[PDB]
Amino acid sequence: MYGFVNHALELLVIRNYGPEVWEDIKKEAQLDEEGQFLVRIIYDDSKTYDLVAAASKVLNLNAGEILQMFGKMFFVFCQESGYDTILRVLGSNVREFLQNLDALHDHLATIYPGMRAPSFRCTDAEKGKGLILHYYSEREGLQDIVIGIIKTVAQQIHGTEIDMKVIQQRNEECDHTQFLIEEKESKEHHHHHH
Ligand SMILES: O=C(O)CCCCN(CCc1ccccc1OCc1ccc(CCc2ccccc2)cc1)Cc1ccc(C(=O)O)cc1
Repeated sequence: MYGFVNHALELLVIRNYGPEVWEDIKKEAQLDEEGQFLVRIIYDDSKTYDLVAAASKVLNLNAGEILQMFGKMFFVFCQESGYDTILRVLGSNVREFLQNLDALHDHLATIYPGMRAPSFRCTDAEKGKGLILHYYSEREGLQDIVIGIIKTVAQQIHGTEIDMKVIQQRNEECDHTQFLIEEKESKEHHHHHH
């Protein structure tokens, strides 16, 4: 886990709960000696999962909850910072966001060096209302992060209600985690009333 999102995780606890609560969890995650949280440090993914596991005790909010509220915070925080860059990159909307993921992979890497491995595909399961996001990554439980970001930019920006559910989990049986995105444009396009 690169220090950017790792520091954003720290940020989540400090802001929404409190700095006092943060240091309590920091004790439990056995990360009392590690408070750098810088982008080039690259914290072990294990330390991130164990961190949220500790937060699941103190906050009582389970990993899935923390990861989703992380995505929510991440979006609103960036826009709150007043960075107009979020309005330019990723088209500032769900559709562009999804397909521009690999775009920031290269574009933002030129500014912040560091190996970023993107392996993902988006093919609908013969329905349209079911984009199968083929997510190839070892952090299978980091799925809720995607959920918390994508749904937020969808209905809040584009006004389109979409839901992403994990239909396949990376394990020994399957090297890939698959998501299904059910987009409801019938909420907007099917308003033939006046
Ligand atoms: O496998 C995985 O995790 C994902 C594999 C696909 C690439 N993955 C997309 C995540 C993503 C998925 C869906 C939607 C939006 C997403 O982007 C959210 C996002 C993530 C990170 C930053 C800070 C960037 C930064 C990094 C350093 C300095 C400055 C800026 C910004 C925004 C990016 C990524 C790559 C490697 C690592 C790692 O290795 O930890 C972690 C994440």
